[PDB]
Amino acid sequence: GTVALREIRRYQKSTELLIRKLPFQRLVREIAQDFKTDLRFQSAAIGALQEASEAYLVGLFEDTNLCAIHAKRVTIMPKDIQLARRIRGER
Amino acid sequence: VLRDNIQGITKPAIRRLARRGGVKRISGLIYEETRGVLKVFLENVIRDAVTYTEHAKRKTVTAMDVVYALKRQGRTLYGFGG
Amino acid sequence: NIQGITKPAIRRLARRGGVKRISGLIYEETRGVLKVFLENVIRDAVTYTEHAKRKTVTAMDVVYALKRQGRTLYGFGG
Amino acid sequence: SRKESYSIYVYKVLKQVHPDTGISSKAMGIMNSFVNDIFERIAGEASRLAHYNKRSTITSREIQTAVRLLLPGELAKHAVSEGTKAVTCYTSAK
Amino acid sequence: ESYSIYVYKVLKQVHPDTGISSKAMGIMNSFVNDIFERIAGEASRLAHYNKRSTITSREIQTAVRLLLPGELAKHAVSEGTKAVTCYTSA
Amino acid sequence: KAKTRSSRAGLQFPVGRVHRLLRKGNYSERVGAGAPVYLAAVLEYLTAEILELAGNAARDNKKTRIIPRHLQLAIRNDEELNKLLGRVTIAQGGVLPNIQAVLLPK
Amino acid sequence: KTRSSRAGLQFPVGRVHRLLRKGNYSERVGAGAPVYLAAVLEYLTAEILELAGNAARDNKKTRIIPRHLQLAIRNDEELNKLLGRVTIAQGGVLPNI
DNA sequence: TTTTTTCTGTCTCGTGCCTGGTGTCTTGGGTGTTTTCC
DNA sequence: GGAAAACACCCAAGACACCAGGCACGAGACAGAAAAAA
Repeated sequence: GTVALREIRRYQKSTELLIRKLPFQRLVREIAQDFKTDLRFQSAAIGALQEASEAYLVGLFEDTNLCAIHAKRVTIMPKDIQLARRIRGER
Repeated sequence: VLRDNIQGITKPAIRRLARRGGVKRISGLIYEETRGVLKVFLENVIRDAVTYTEHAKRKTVTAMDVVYALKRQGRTLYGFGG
Repeated sequence: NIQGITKPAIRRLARRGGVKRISGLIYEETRGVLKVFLENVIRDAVTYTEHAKRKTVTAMDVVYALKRQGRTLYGFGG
Repeated sequence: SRKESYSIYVYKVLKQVHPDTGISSKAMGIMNSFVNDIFERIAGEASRLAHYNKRSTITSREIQTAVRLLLPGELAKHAVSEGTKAVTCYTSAK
Repeated sequence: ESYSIYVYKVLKQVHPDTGISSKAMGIMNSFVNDIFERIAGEASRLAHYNKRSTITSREIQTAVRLLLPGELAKHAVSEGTKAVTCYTSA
Repeated sequence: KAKTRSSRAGLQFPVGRVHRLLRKGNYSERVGAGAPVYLAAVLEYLTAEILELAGNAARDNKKTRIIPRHLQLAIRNDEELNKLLGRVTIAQGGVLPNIQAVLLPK
Repeated sequence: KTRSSRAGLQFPVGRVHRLLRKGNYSERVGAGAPVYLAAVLEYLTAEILELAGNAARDNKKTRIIPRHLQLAIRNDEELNKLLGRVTIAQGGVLPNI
């Protein structure tokens, strides 16, 4: 439990990206391949996608933590994920 | 060809992202659901970005298109032009 | 006249949403959030009217303000 | 002065798709508001997207791309097909 | 085009001894462009509503009250008004 | 005989009206010729779909009157139409009947 | 000679006027609109840079970082209310446990 | 008894023709940015 | 981290198809109104 708070304190003060660059790059290319072939990508576009996806996931985890806190639990569950997404309006 | 690459988003990476959000304990079923959510979000952004590239008769996705597209999804990004 | 939003009326409004049981303390909370929402929409409609050099708020100002807040209303001349 | 509306055309297409069904005045108001709102959305998206490529013209391409950007799913594809059908029909006549 | 020089001028006005990174400069440029787009678009929308073809100080002022929240907007409106009389008295 | 552009393209919606509204609605200095035809066709197809589903929903209710209730039913019961018209409130449309499963007694 | 010096502003009034003219918003633009818009932009940028410099001083730094901009924006009720739907690149998150 | 379709008077906005400028398109060359590979 | 390849975006010149602009005609859209059905 102690190192959980240590990880929270370390990562909430840091600003570098936490998603590894090359798997995310391959993921973006794999997703984009099935819309159009032979697609090129600027590096800045991949970086913008990485930053936006990280910000979105951080916000989703914060709202999910609020939902978990509501049910008198400390562990987040998938039902919290779809609860937050449903209330936030995603389908 | 690329096949089954979403698993490249590792489990410690999801752990670090949850730690940034202040989550103390993590269930084992969170990772697959998180991967699905990330895939849905990426597909939604990439669809609009590739449409913007196709209209301009370009063959490369630029940063401006990705900004414009997230802004069109209500997810405005500062720092990459606009 | 915030007490004019009576307890059976807010009970009916909760009942349309599919709610089975109602806490006794919730009514003041619903009155507060309704007051906040009405305050925001009324403020925007009033400044729209003041820009329009008019002395009477019309439905168009209300629908405009609501649509500008992402709460687009159909049926009132939009 | 008068005020234009889409009431007659909505009634015409309703009589085309459902000959035995009428429509109330309130539903006419909702349909008019719906058509106007969709018009503003597509026109604004086309105007923006045209401004991105430093172009001065809204053509069929800009409207088509705006339709693909807004309409969600198969609806877009169906709309695009019919729109192309209308354009070539116009192009086939004079 | 960029707003780099003007942001540098106002930065050295408010903080002569403080520097700024390039990423922060890009962030400032994006912020200024976004705020400009919002205010100008809402002013145009107001001009379209009132059947007007001219954007004057009025619609800009009301757009400023419509978008910016609280005290901020008031001081901004005051600042804009002062600029207008400063323009008028020069 | 000066035939209407709507009759030339086989549409019921006014091509001239959308052309005038595009030209007068402060978007861009000049407007291409095919854009009003395309926009009118898109508006036609969409209003046809909405009115079709609403007439069907009225038909299950054994009514010959389309009311806002049927329009709300038609919009919310179709997935893609609900996605498109997500953030709109239909006046006098009501709410779809939905009661949760565990809300019910045993 | 310049309109900026006449209005006592540092932002370019001519640039705002040119963007309004070629931005396809309306047919004509009054003389007071670009001056007013430039004044609003200058006041807002001065406010946010002031709060960012204060945050940088509190963090014992001499150069403003996007971390400092994120902290300055998120610690201000009016600014974060204005910028609720904005995510700052390389800004991180606000420390909250 | 009232909501609503159809008839009619009326008008204004769409159609049609000519002109005229010019925005868009094409072509040709070149650097440079991104992909590929160790 | 290095090292090419090359593909593709940027830029300049010229040409013309196409859209705005001016204006006349009118007939289809809008309101008044008359009647029918529930």
